[PDB]
Order: sequence, then C-alpha cells, then structure tokens
Amino acid sequence: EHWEEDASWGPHRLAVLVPFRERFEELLVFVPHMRRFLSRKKIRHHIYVLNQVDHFRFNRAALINVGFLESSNSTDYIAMHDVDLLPLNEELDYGFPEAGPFHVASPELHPLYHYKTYVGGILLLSKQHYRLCNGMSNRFWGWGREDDEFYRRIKGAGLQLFRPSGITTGYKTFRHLHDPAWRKRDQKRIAAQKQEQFKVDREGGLNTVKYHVASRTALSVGGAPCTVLNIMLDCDKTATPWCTFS
Ligand SMILES: O=c1ccn([C@@H]2O[C@H](COP(=O)(O)OP(=O)(O)O)[C@@H](O)[C@H]2O)c(=O)[nH]1
Ligand SMILES: [Mn+2]
Repeated sequence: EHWEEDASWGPHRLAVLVPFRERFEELLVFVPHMRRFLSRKKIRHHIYVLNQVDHFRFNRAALINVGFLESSNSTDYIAMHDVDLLPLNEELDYGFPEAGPFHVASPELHPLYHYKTYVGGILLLSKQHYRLCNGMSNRFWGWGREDDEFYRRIKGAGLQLFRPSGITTGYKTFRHLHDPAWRKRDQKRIAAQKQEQFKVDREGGLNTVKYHVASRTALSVGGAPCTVLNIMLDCDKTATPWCTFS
C-alpha cells in the first residue's frame, strides 16, 4: 500500500521529502516523473509533499526536518528533493546511501551552482546519518545558506559526502524547470539576517523544530500517488525576525 514496491526490489524504503509552496505546475510534472524514475530503478518509495501553509517566508530546511519526523516510521532513508529538479539520467545513485550522505545534484552536474561544498537540490541520507547531524537548521527563512550550513553539520559530524562518478550528461543531467522571472527567489537579507546566515549554529535542528501539521491529504497526480502535508511552521520572532514579511 503506502510504499510503491515490488517483492524483488532491495528492502530499503526511500522517503522523498519535497519542500513545497506554490509550485503547482512543477508538482504536476514531478510526481509521475519520480514514480516512473524510481520504479524503473527498483527503489521502494513514497513521496511527501511538504507544503508550507503558514505565512512566514519559505523555509526549505525546516520543512525537510518536519518531513523527516512525519514520514512513515518504516522509511530507511530520505531524499530531500527540490520539486523542479528532475533526474534525466538513471545512472544516478538513489539507492541506500550506506557509507555516507549522497549528493545527487552535484556541483559538477547542477545547472547553476558549481562550488565544492554545494549540497543543494537533491541530497540523500540514511535516517541514522540525518539524526547524527540533528537534521538541518531551522533558522533559515527565505532563499540561501541552509544547505551550506547543513554541509557543515555533515563535515562536523565526521560523515563522508559522496557524489555521482562517471556521469557523462554534465549540465543536462537534470531538467531544472525554473524561470527566474516567474519563480522569483526570495533573496533579500533583512537586517541581522545578513550576519546569522554564516554563523555556527550549535543548538538546534531536528530536535527543536516547532510546527504542526494542519492537514494531511492523499493526492494522486496522473496515477502517481503522494502525501501532501500541510505544515504550519512556528517562528520565534525574537531569535529570527527575518522570518516575516513575504
Ligand atoms: O517559494 C518556494 C521556494 C522554494 N520551494 C521549494 O524549494 C526548492 C528550492 O527553491 P529554488 O528552486 O528557488 O532554489 P534554486 O533554484 O536556487 O536551487 C524548490 O524547487 C521548491 O521545491 C517552493 O516550493 N516554494
Ligand atoms: Mn530551482
């Protein structure tokens, strides 16, 4: 039922954790694309659409944290997966990342971001490895720096980061359906946000995330099923005032 799976597939169940708010066109293409892609690669999976329905700025990392907590307690691993980044090459390892976190959307392959420590887009971890990092920071509202920070959590935890090798498709490895004019990145740094972005967050993450699920809805998109989680993220306006206005 819950898991798309056949008896012959390897046992590891992947939760696809998709940070989401107002990307409907993209969602329509993404869900069946990922059902097809994962099924051909024989990966047991379920797709969680993590829909931010509070009115705070978009918090990718906090949503991933929520999806981690709210996914089936029998998932073995997670892929934080942008909704607009579609894998076109089946050589990409979406299998269980046993030796360490696996960064699918490598800077060698990503259309826009090419620096060594970029871990955005699509990144896979075993549940144990994600907990070892205490998940992602909750302090990043708006576009930017939540991934750079998580990189530091991975490194600090002594986890080795893996990337695809021998991929030949280069910058055509993914379809990045993202018009920068229609989908404007919320990149404004509001006051003290421009400082805290690069800080060394020592306290919080997976164990301090403040939220509640408003609704949970089964959604099927052209045959391909998923679970939409309507997520209300709390904001301590004292700690992070840059959460509001947008
Ligand atoms: O308002 C937003 C902001 C981002 N996202 C999600 O977060 C991902 C990363 O955002 P974005 O695509 O803007 O980052 P970039 O293209 O720079 O990698 C998107 O693909 C979406 O899955 C979203 O759903 N709504
Ligand atoms: Mn994008």
